[PDB]
Amino acid sequence: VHLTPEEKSAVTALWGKVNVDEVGGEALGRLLVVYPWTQRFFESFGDLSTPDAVMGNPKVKAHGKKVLGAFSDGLAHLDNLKGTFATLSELHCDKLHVDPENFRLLGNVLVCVLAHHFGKEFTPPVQAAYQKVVAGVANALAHKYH
Amino acid sequence: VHLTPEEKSAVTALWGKVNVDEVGGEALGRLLVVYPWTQRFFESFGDLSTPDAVMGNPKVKAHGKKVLGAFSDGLAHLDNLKGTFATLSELHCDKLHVDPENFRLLGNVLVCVLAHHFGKEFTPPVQAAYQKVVAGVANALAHKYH
Amino acid sequence: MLSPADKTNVKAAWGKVGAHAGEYGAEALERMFLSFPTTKTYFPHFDLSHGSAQVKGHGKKVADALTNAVAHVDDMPNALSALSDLHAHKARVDPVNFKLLSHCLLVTLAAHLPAEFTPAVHASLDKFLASVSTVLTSKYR
Amino acid sequence: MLSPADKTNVKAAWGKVGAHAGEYGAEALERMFLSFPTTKTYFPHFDLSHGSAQVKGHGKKVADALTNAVAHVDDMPNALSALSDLHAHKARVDPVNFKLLSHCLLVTLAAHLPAEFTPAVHASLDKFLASVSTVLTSKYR
Ligand code: HEM
Ligand code: HEM
Ligand code: HEM
Ligand code: HEM
Repeated sequence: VHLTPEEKSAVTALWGKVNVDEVGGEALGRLLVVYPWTQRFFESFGDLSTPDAVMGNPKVKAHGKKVLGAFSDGLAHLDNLKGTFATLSELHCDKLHVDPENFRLLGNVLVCVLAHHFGKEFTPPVQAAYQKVVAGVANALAHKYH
Repeated sequence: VHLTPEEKSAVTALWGKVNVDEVGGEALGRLLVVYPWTQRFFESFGDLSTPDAVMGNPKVKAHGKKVLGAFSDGLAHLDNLKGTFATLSELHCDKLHVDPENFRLLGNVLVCVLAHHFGKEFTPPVQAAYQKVVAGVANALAHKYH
Repeated sequence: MLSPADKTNVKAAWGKVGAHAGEYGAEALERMFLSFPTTKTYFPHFDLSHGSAQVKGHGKKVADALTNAVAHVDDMPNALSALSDLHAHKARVDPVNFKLLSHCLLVTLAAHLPAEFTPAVHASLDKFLASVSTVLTSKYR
Repeated sequence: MLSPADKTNVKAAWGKVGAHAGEYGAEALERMFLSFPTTKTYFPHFDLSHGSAQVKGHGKKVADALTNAVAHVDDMPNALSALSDLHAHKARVDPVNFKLLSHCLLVTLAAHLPAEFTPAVHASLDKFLASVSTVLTSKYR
């Protein structure tokens, strides 16, 4: 991205230990809870009335896994997040009407979840590298907005 | 920047009408007045206690001219802002310790100044081109921070 | 918080806006759409074409609300309660967008009120738009 | 505005921090300096190297103030008056930076209080830091 070989390794290696299923469901649920206004795009999901109700909602969990999935696949194209998310970028703009700021909120939520999960392992230098990736991904996703 | 040719012409046409000496002083003065926190960098400039003190301070006026001078040069190398601004970026970071957010504030202030001065000539779309430009300069100026 | 000075400044500049508030509201919207295109994601249901009646209609609504905040400068939280509720519960506009509108509102005024748009008035107006924004976003979570 | 649940959530979470608050203060700063290198512009006079006593000491200071704020969750404006002064008139840190330190503080708590960092607590702490930020930047202009 602007990732140092060292920073590249750090990202790469931690990720390999990530359960996308769980992390994706948690990142997305936390987002809906911490920043309630993001719920505006998930009306059809159901009961998001409570933390408990969000975290439990399977429509939420499954959406989380799909999001982290695509995110996960993007880490394989760290040299071209732009080309990797071009179509996803147009979709979010043109079909979903998702404000790119949301990409930023999730990124940050994602980082809190990783810290939550890896405690010790998620060091300042490892956070720094992840911060550059979430920023990078959000930028790529926002790229085709017009 | 992501400036269409017609955006680049519009930037250039208007900029031809600007009195960099005057706009420089106005933009810098207004910045110290609207966001008083920005005054932290100019305690050697003297009296900045009131709007009149700021707007009329010979030091603020002179500095503003210097800043817009550097900016005008930037407008002739719109293709290589990072290049153009590299030594300045290094200076602001390493010597001056100026938080890059200052560069975005100034960009916004400058856009209001252009609006102020050109009235109706500062059309919605001319503003959109200048927005792209001030953002590019701000980014260029922050590129060497570390 | 707004000082007595600020209040005088705002009533004065807004006073001049007068019967043009509507048109200025509309213009501010258009400038925002062109400069910060991401803001369009909130108006998927609008004709955002140049001279859209929708935009025109929307501009008046925003202007009327601002006019209402000036009229109740000593009780904005209450004068704007309803709109605070709407934005928090239905529209759910992300906070950062408020600063984009504010900015475009400042540009429009500057472009229309050269004589009143002094440094001091500029500052007062900025603090004002920030306050309105804070209110509209106060019930978000 | 912090709800009763929020205040509770916060007091619980911070309760657990205990004797480690200073350490967490320090770690958050360290994470901030590395993740958002622009924040270093306000500490030219510090040794920003890992485990620097200046950073350590500053970490303590920040933690203690946070503590004081939890204790006066009800009277923040008043409990942090002096601090709002200092930041507004002396330090003059740009407001964008408060969000960066806040985030780094969450990350730190997450990493150290796994069991206690539930979604509901995560939400409360965020709102809390937002409130603290608001207070610390309220006298800027
Ligand atoms: C890491 C950033 C993100 C990635 C990689 C991503 C990716 C995806 C993918 C792969 C889909 C599947 C839909 C399809 O392919 O037809 C999707 C749908 C969607 N995303 Fe995003 N997304 C991201 C962030 C967000 C955020 C933050 C929000 C809102 C808070 C959001 C809102 C939506 C919505 C509303 C849909 C449609 C789901 C449906 O059809 O029910 N996305 N996204
Ligand atoms: C458009 C963005 C800017 C440009 C092109 C610019 C350009 C310049 C130039 C050419 C100099 C003199 C260099 C030298 O001394 O060798 C300078 C100095 C300086 N600039 Fe920037 N500047 C910009 C924005 C800012 C902002 C927004 C601030 C603070 C809020 C700032 C703070 C300073 C300070 C404190 C100095 C040194 C003054 C002194 O001589 O004591 N600059 N700038
Ligand atoms: C201080 C600034 C703002 C003011 C005074 C304001 C005021 C209003 C008012 C008066 C309405 C109409 C409510 C009604 O139907 O009675 C409205 C609706 C709306 N606003 Fe806000 N607003 C502001 C900021 C924003 C921002 C920044 C955005 C997004 C970029 C936004 C998005 C919307 C949307 C999408 C609607 C609904 C429009 C419709 O479907 O008719 N607002 N606002
Ligand atoms: C979470 C919100 C914050 C709190 C509670 C806080 C609290 C404090 C405290 C307790 C002090 C020391 C006062 C003393 O020495 O008596 C301080 C000083 C300082 N703070 Fe803030 N702070 C916060 C956010 C920030 C941020 C985000 C920055 C910059 C990125 C910052 C920059 C500074 C600086 C530069 C000093 C002076 C350090 C020195 O010279 O020793 N603060 N702050």
